[PDB]
Amino acid sequence: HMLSDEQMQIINSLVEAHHKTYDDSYSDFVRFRPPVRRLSMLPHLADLVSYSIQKVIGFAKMIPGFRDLTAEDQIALLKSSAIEIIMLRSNQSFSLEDMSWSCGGPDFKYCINDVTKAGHTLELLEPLVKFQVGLKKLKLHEEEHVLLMAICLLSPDRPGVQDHVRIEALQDRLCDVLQAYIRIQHPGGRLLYAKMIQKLADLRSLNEEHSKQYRSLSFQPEHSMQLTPLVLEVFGSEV
Amino acid sequence: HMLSDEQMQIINSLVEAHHKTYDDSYSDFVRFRPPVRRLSMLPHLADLVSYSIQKVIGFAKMIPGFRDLTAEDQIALLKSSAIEIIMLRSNQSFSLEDMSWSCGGPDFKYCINDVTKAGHTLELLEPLVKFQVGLKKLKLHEEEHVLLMAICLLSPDRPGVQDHVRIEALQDRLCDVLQAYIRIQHPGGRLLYAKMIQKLADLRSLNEEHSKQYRSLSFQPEHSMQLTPLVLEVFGSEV
Amino acid sequence: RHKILHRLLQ
Amino acid sequence: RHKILHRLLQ
Ligand SMILES: C=C1/C(=C\C=C2/CCC[C@]3(C)[C@@H](C(CCCC(C)(C)O)CCCC(C)(C)O)CC[C@@H]23)C[C@@H](O)C[C@@H]1O
Ligand SMILES: C=C1/C(=C\C=C2/CCC[C@]3(C)[C@@H](C(CCCC(C)(C)O)CCCC(C)(C)O)CC[C@@H]23)C[C@@H](O)C[C@@H]1O
Repeated sequence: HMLSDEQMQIINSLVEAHHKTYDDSYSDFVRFRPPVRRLSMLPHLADLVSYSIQKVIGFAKMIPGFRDLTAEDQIALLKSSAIEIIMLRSNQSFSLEDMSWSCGGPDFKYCINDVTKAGHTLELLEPLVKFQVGLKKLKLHEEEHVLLMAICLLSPDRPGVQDHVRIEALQDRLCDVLQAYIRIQHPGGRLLYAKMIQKLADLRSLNEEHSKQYRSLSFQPEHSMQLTPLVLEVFGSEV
Repeated sequence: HMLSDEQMQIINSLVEAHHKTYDDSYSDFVRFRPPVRRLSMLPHLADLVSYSIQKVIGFAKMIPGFRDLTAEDQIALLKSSAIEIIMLRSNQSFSLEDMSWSCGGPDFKYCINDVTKAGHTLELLEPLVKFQVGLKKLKLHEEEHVLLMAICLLSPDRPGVQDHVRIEALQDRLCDVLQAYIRIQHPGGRLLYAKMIQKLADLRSLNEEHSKQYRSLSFQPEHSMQLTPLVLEVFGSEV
Repeated sequence: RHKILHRLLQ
Repeated sequence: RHKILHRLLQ
């Protein structure tokens, strides 16, 4: 009927983490290679993603219990959960009014089409928007949003994962804090938790769709040379 | 006492090549990651160099006799001669008035110091300027400038080179056209040829100094992640 | 190897 | 291997 310290301290760490690794002004985006509307958006979006990965790694490093895992398991979790963490956090900039990520003047306002100029179709780009909408509508609290990202990152079901027993416990601790929170601090959210977990299953699918499309793109050297070393390494298979 | 067709046709190809691969307005530079004056210039200059390599490969592909070499020998020559070709061509933007490469407003006006913010010192950055000055003062014709780059690219003395006998003949054909040209079309340039060849020996040194400094930088992952795949690959040793 | 990813995780 | 450098040389 009331959250305990360890839990409350878990929420404080995660929220501070997201804050130290997510800017609501999107000021660093000018440092990226400029957008251009033949895979013309590829250079900008590669920098966007590569940037975000550094952020996700920053957030992860501060997820309680994560630094305790082995370098190998940390890397296995990041690599597999990375793309999804990026989709979850991107929701912050998503705009239901225009069905696009609004991160600045018309320049940094990424709509479904600018992603196509980055090597992606619409058949697979449709579920992303479908996902960004349902997630948005959940009007999550920063606490639940931040938790969901931490819960998603500690999914034991990741190819490459060793200590799937510990990683499993951690995720359970997090899922519990998310349930208690929603229960005591989130009025009207009785179905919520279950809706949030469902969102992770969707991420799996979007994750698998990206892998495929990225695989083709990364295989063509004229395109991969547009990617950044960090991306090439995080989405690469040389594990 | 007068150039022959094959020679004249060699000069026409090289000049057209340089033209199709060198812009005197430097308009594409806005596409690079913006400059910033902790290796703050590294992101911009990496894009500058990576860009230039694509250009050098474009020029090379059109050097007469080059496409006839084996993929392997083409790659061996590019990799080893790349950095030097970049220093030779950069001379076009060098400004003796301010001892810097002027490629745009204060933004793209790279002076000796902005390179330091890219992982380089002054002990080794001094010979580059010393070299850019002497070269500039030679007031080369576009024909001699273009030749020199072709002659430099066909230096048989490159680690990795197989057919060092053919590559050797090609370079000789080019050195001959450069001598005839200077002799019949370049009044007052009696010492020139010899001065130009000396410039290649200097490139060797600058080339060796870069290798070392780049090696350190590329070894530190926090820095290499700033480089581009093409650079990482051209200056890398995985031959 | 994961050169980059290793350095980043500190 | 030189993936990139190969594609570029056509
Ligand atoms: C990044 C962030 C932002 C937006 C996210 C976007 C818009 C551009 C395209 C992205 C990055 C989607 C892309 C991945 C593209 C990368 C690459 C290398 C070109 O395969 C989609 C792949 C998913 C589907 C299934 C649609 O193919 C996933 C999330 C989308 C801005 C800000 O919120 C920070 C956040 O941190
Ligand atoms: C490129 C071009 C231009 C300028 C060249 C420059 C200025 C910036 C720094 C450079 C690129 C020098 C650098 C190499 C830096 C790259 C890296 C990866 C950071 O190690 C110097 C290394 C040489 C010494 C010995 C000084 O250390 C070589 C030529 C210099 C502009 C235009 O002319 C096109 C040309 O095409």
